[PDB]
Amino acid sequence: HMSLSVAEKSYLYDSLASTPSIRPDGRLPHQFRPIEIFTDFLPSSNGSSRIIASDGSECIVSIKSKVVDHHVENELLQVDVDIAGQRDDALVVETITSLLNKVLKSGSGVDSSKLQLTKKYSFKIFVDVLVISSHSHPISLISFAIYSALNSTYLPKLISAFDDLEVEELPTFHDYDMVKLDINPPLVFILAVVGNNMLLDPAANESEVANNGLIISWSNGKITSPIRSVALNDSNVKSFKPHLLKQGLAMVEKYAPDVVRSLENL
Amino acid sequence: DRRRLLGPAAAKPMAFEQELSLHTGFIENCNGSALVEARSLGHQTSLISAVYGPRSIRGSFTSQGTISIQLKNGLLEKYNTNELKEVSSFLMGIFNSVVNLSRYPKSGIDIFVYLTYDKDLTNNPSQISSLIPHCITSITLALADAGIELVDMAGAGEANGTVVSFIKNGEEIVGFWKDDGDDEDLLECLDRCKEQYNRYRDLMISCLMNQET
Amino acid sequence: MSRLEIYSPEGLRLDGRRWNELRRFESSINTHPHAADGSSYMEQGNNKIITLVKGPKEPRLKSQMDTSKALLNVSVNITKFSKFERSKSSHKNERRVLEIQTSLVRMFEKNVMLNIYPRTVIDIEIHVLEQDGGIMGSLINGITLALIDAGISMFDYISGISVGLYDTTPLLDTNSLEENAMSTVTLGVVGKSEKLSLLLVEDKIPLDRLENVLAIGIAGAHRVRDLMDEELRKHAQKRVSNAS
Amino acid sequence: QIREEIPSKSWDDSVPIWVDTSTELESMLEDLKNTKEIAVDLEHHDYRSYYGIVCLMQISTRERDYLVDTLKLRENLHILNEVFTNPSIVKVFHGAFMNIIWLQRDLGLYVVGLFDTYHASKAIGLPRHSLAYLLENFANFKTSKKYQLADWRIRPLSKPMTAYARADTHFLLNIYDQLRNKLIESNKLAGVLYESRNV
Amino acid sequence: KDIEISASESKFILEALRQNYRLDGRSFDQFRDVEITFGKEFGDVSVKMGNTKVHCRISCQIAQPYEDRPFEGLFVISTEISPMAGSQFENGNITGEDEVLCSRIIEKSVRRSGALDVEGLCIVAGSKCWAVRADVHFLDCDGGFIDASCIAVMAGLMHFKKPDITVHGEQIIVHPVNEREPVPLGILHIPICVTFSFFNPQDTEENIKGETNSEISIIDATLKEELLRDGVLTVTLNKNREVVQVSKAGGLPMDALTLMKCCHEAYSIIEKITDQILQLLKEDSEKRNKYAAMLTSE
Amino acid sequence: LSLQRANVEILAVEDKPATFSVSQASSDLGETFRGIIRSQDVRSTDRDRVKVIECFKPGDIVRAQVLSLGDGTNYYLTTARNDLGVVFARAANGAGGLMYATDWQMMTSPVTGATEKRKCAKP
Amino acid sequence: LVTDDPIWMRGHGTYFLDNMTYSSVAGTVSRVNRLLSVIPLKGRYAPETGDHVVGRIAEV
Amino acid sequence: MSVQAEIGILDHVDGSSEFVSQDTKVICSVTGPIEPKARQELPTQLALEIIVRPAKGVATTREKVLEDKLRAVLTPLITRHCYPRQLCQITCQILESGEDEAEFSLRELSCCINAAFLALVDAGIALNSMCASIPIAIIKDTSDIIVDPTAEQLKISLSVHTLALEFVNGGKVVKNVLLLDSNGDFNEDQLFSLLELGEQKCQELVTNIRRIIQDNISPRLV
Amino acid sequence: TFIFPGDSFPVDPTTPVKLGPGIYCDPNTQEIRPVNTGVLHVSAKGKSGVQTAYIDYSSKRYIPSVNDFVIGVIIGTFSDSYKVSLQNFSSSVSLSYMAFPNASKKNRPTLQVGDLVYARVCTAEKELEAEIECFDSTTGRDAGFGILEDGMIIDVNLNFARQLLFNNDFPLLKVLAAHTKFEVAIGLNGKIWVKCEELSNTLACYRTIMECCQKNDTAAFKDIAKRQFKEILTVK
RNA sequence: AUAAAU
Repeated sequence: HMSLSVAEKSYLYDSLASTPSIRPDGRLPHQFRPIEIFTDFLPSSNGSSRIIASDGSECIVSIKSKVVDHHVENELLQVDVDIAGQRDDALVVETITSLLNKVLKSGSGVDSSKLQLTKKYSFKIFVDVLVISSHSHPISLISFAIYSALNSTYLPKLISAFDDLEVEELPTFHDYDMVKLDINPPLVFILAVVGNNMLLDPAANESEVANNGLIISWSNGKITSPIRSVALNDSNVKSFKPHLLKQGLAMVEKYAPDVVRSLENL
Repeated sequence: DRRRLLGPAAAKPMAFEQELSLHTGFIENCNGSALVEARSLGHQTSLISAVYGPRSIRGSFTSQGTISIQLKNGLLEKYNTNELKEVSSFLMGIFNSVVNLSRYPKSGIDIFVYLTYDKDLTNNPSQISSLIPHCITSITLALADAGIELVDMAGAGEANGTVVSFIKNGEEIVGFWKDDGDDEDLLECLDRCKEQYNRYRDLMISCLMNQET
Repeated sequence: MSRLEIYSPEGLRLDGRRWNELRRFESSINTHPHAADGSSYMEQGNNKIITLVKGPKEPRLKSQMDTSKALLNVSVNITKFSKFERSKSSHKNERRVLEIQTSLVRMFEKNVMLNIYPRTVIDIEIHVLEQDGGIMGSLINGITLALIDAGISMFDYISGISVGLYDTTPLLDTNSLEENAMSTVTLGVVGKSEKLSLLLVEDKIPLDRLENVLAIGIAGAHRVRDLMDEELRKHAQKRVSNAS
Repeated sequence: QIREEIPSKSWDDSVPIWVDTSTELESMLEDLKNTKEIAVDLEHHDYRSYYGIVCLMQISTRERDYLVDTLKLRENLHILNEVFTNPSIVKVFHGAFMNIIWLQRDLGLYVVGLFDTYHASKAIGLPRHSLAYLLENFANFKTSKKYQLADWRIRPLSKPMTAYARADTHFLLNIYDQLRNKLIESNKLAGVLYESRNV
Repeated sequence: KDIEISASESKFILEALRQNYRLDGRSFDQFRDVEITFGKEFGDVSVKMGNTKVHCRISCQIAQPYEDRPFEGLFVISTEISPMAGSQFENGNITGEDEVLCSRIIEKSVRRSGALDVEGLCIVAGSKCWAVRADVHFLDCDGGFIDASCIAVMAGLMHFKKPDITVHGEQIIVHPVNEREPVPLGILHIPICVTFSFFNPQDTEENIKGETNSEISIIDATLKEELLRDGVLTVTLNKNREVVQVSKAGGLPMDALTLMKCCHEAYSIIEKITDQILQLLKEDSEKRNKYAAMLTSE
Repeated sequence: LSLQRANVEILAVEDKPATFSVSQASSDLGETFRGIIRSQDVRSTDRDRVKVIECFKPGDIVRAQVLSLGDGTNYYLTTARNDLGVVFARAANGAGGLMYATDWQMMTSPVTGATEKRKCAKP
Repeated sequence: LVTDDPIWMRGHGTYFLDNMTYSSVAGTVSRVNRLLSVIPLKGRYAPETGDHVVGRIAEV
Repeated sequence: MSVQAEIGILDHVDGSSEFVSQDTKVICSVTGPIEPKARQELPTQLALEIIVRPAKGVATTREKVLEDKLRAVLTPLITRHCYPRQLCQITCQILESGEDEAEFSLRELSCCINAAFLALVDAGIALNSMCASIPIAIIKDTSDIIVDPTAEQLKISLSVHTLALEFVNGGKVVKNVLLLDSNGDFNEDQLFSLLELGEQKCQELVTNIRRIIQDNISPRLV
Repeated sequence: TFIFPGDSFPVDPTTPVKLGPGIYCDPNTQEIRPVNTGVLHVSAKGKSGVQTAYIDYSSKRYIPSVNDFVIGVIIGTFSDSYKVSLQNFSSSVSLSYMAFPNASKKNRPTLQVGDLVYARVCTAEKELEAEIECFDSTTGRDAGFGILEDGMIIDVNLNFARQLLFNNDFPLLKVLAAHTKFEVAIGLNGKIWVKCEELSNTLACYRTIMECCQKNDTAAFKDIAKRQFKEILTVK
């Protein structure tokens, strides 16, 4: 996104590619920038969140539910990604959409048992993402918002019996009463590769000079798929040694619980 | 639809040892082309890669080249359009390190990869991950056949859903694709795909020598 | 299954309001400083609208450039989660939406001289987060606030209002249920005047009613206009206090 | 404030007043003291002088036109500062950005209360900023080029020349009325006074 | 492509409107006479207003209703512009400002207003429904496209007949026009569209505060008058003493009193137009058979 | 063809020691390299006043030498020397028969007897 | 309405009709000499003649 | 061959016409030469924008074929080298099919060719020659060659044909065959018997066409 | 004797005929053949050896030719010339600034975009942008070409405009002079400029010329002016 | 040398 001159980029590379790596800001290779998160502001929805970054990057997530027959509806969690002033079709949109749907699959990184109502019916979860503004790869930004939203989601409570095979009662839900959606949303961390250094939460200027990048998912206190290498820019993309890949996975594996801990506060 | 002939809209669709074959330069419509066919067990994959470029962009001030990759469904409609865009983004993240961009200022290279077929057999009492190393093989051949300068030969392998692309004789990595499968397969997949890379590399080099001869 | 009425003999509506009550109004300026030159977050009832004004700035294509006036663009994003029932498809290409966008442009083309920013472009991006009747009127108020925040010159305020009609008497500021129950009139009012920028009637309306309905709307819009001035001035007082 | 436009005095109605004695100048001064606005112009010569010299000054009231020998009265003209820096008397110039400099240099004269019709013309967005254009369309008068390239130094000044010296200010106050009024109407008057103060 | 108009024309027409004069020699409240010609087939109607020529064609085919509305048939209105009406129009430009407006005015006047009984378009609930289509063809332009189209759509729908149907569950034999006569489509009301153009006097002197220059407003402006207008207003009225729809987006800001006056003036026009339209429907209905009385059963 | 200049498109480029290098591109898109021949670069004889209509013609093939790159839009082309000018051309913008180069400022057609004024080169 | 004195010269941020002078923006009323203007609370930066600015090339 | 045509019926177009054969009624309009879009520009010749609108519904791939065949006829007719880097918009609005459009497009194509030619004449665009088009069909039992067949005749046909010839020298010399679109299967003897009788009725049509052109246009001239 | 395209030509091949509108000389076969439909007009001078011809045909799309009087509208200004379009959807024409009386490289003309100008086409090539000049040498010492002020412009087919400019037997200018004073500019590009002292008279002239353009009748036109100037009275 | 490269 950001446009920089050849001189500025080289200086940034020198600052960040140094053996004692220094952020232009001054951050450490594992320090995130401060974010603000709002939740439960959309009463029309079952759950909602709004995340604001330090560079003005803003993302809004909404959670809606629908009763479906899990015998015909394979995917019980659908992620939808959007950006105002941006066409839906764009390569970045579909890629993030495809990626996010894999991160939150029914039988991969999500306890889909908590969505089951009866033998025959279950709750389909629609996770709608709206990226108002972003200056870098918003994959990690969206991930934090989806997490916050799914941890403050409330679904209707069933009243009728849960055996459609025999008695076959029509799904009825008691008025007013609702049950909080107990689930373990995964997180998606993005890393930047500048020389032999690995940075958590790459800034805009940092990503521009990066040699490569990593997209690493996180669930149940361990590294999980999808794991994707990603070109943060397209002018300075280079191959990387395998030890860097193992360094990145190790880096996430030790700093993720700290992030989750700061994120798990109700 | 006023663009194509979709037919009746009230109707419904139908409801019910590694071996390689390489051929390049069989299309006179573009600057470089490649055919890749792989058969393992009951599963086989045949795809065609077409390269158009490098062609000048009017008014372009870019000091380097610009690569665009798009995957298409030739016959069987299986893979989602959203997923095709994702792989395309992954593929471009690879060849932007492979292709010597400094050679083509104010220019752009368009890469079309037609997935005409893949055959899948599943027994009854990811998916596109297996095709990825073949797409990389096809593109690297089509680019080298077209005359595009490549810093190194790009190749990859698929091990338990974990795809990783290598250059500089497996010493470094230009791409990494992990979906599902199992944990703690880091060291194993890196070694198994490195063998597939070296195997795919030599056959790719021999391919150019054969057709070029 | 249920049934419901419109206006009871007790003068009460389906939601509890009487015939002449405005919903809860909350207004908010400078909500997205790092994303736009001007921004506003509107809460009119359950309606939630983000409005972003980007400009005046250089056009991205020299082909689309006017040397006499700025180019004004408006894109309304009605999100798939704006209603109770999530819409499967996108609403962007919908002829109903194109008319809305066109309508809003026509309205403000006569309200900003748009002769003092030549060779520039003003892009207005709108995101409707939640919808509950009178969304057109709320769209108007969101743009007016955001444009002012951007320091873009305009002749006067444009306030938008929603009108609901039952039998003899219309109901001020209609929600979705009332909108469903009865025909509504959407009014664009310029400043404190009697002049309408936008007159929108999409359903059948007795001809006797309109003169009186218009009278109610204009009076209500004046109250809305007064509130908006209070909303910004009050914020300024609050901001100054925060600074102190 | 918008006011009815006062036309220029009819041509041949009055002779231009030649000012080349201290006495005539003092009379002229007493006269300008009685105006609410005056129009001013100069002629400048730079071929037979290193920096240049101010050869003529033209001043018009609503009633009369003055032509001032700034050669003979070089050391006398400073007394006009009473009127030229009196802020309650508008001084109307067209294309005066250089003329402001030269008044200073040569005569020690300053202007407080300037209205420059060039900025007026620009702010209004007239197609052409040329001074003659105004004469051509409003005074029905045809401008003449040729004398200017010569030397205004020679005397006595030619009768044809006097119109050209006469022409420059004879018409300007009305043009000021018309431009002023439209600027007020157009919400652009404040801008022109700002530019005029910068000049 | 931008049309070129001389500064002299813009000054001439504007000054003429201040003198209550116009190029085609009309009044301010006067609407150009509308000529309606029916073709051989039902649903074929040609509307002409001065030089303005529009043609509408009504068609229908067996289709299945939406899941949401199992009792309602399908109805769509097409108004795609073409370079035939003038090179100012781009072929297929269905997103332009004027195009989308016109498309929305007609839709809110006929579709949304429920001028057509879509409930009577249902053959078997949730299974088979008639799908009525109104295709408007803008043959040439001399302004007043919206007014021409509304007349064209309504005259066509009231003209139109749909093959008689016998239904027994899921099997229906559509009787041909040879076998049995076709059935006319149901109408709830007859909406008429009026277009108003607003102008500015640009005059130095007004004689009185009490009586003033005010605002310029004419009815059904020509192509030359449509380019010079500062405001656009379209009000749709019927003979039922009610407002179908009214669309004013921006333009020259006007009082609520002025809009009412235009609305009341339009009502006198839509009355004359509706009766005239019915008359030409009556003349064409009796026109079709040379021997119909000899034909009759009842 | 314009009045003060004449813009073209680059097809092939002459090699060095005849052989040529053909640049393959779509002529119905605009991806082909465009070049502009100035009116002063038409001929060394009378550089000031040159009638462009009597020199080139839409569709005519012109052999030239590029003085400079210019901007991204137009290359700079000169036909000042003798071996440069219109090589292949037809009568009436290509409607008539083939024409050949005789005089440097005259092109004739030994088929229909038609003669059109062009800027011809030397074999 | 800011003032009703027709003597004023209306500057930026204002507009007028006969004697009445109104505000076009939200800001503070400014009076410099005879020039009445309203200084906005927000808006785009404005280039004055002689300013020292730093800029990044957009197009050539 | 009792066709009827009118010329110059549209106001906001350089040229227009309305051709009617039997039921089949087509109105055509022509604007040009005018400024072309960049993608339309031809360095040396005139660019043709050809549009065909159906009587019912919107334009589909069917009309895209009607546009293509109509292009093959109009292209060599127009002296295109007279208008380099220029555009000529040609729009055909079929008002009445005069045939089962679900089965045939014969009469609509011929009527579009005749109407387009007339519109080009009205617009005053350089034409190399004249042109006329007729629809022809063959019967299932009788196997007779019927020129200008009715809709009912088409239903019972074995083959359908569109013939458009290029005429010069006062409409007496066939310069070339612009378009022959034969769908069906054929015998040689029938083809030339068709061409012999077809040429006669075509020549009679031109004579009638010349009469119509002179009668309408002469009052305008001095 | 109406003439149609592809019509046989009586004249012998050896003897040349001067080109006229409607007449086309094939660049390939060198044959002279009519391409327009209308009345053939031929002028013969001297006992033997010279000829000229053209066809009067109904066309409304103007094509610039040398020495043709046209009325154009200047949409925009370039570096050294005005862009003026004679007709809508028609190629732009190049008007030189230096193509004015008392021209100089220091002072550009005061013509603004939207002004009407009377002009003559100097150089008009088929494959090159056409050019017009404000002053035409052929007419006289003074062209009488200057930008028009106010008035009203009228669309008219090329035939009607050509008859109005070159034919003195055309009663239109006479029947209009019998009703009011008026000045008129006539362009061969099918444009007619009319201006009177009062708008009602100019409007009346506009309506007459339009009907005359529509009517194309000598008898009708005299009456037409009668009913038009009459109708303005009551309308007043 | 009285206002130069939309």
